[PDB]
Amino acid sequence: GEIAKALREIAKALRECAWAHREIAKALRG
Amino acid sequence: GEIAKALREIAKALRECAWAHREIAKALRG
Amino acid sequence: GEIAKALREIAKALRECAWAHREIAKALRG
Amino acid sequence: GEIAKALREIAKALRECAWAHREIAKALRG
Amino acid sequence: GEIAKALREIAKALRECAWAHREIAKALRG
Amino acid sequence: GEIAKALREIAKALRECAWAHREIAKALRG
Amino acid sequence: GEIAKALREIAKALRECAWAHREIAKALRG
Repeated sequence: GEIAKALREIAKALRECAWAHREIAKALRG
Repeated sequence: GEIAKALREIAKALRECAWAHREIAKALRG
Repeated sequence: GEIAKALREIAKALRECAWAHREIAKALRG
Repeated sequence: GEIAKALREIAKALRECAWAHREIAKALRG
Repeated sequence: GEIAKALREIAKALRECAWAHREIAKALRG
Repeated sequence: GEIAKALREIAKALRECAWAHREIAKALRG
Repeated sequence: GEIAKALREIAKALRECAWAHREIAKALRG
């Protein structure tokens, strides 16, 4: 369904956010 | 549908958020 | 519909968040 | 409806988050 | 309804996030 | 219901995020 | 259901976000 697909799109964007936050943690280390 | 379209706009905004967090990581590295 | 409108409000608020995160990146570089 | 009202509460909370992120940007500038 | 109640929990959690982001701004100023 | 339970898991995850942001505010203080 | 499954993906992505924010707090402390 279109609604399920859009919700999966939201999840994908949030996994993208998480990746970026992990990069921030690494940047602060260095 | 209007609900699906709005959910897709939520995902798009979160992709913007992810892009900015990646820029934050870059600013911290540099 | 009221549900669709509310979901669009959520998306707009997240677009505000993204703008603010971009400002944080700009502040860190500057 | 209760669902629409709850979704608007989510948007309002996210607008609060954006406000705080804007404050973080200003704090970093100074 | 259970769905509305859960959405309200989501909004409340985001209000917690906003409070914490405000504390982050305050810590940066101080 | 499965949908309500999933929404409550989203809320719980966001409360975890808030806890982490509170730790960030503390870390900046120290 | 597909909608419930997608909402659970959203929750899991937020749990990834929370882990990363904790790592950010740890990096700032150290």
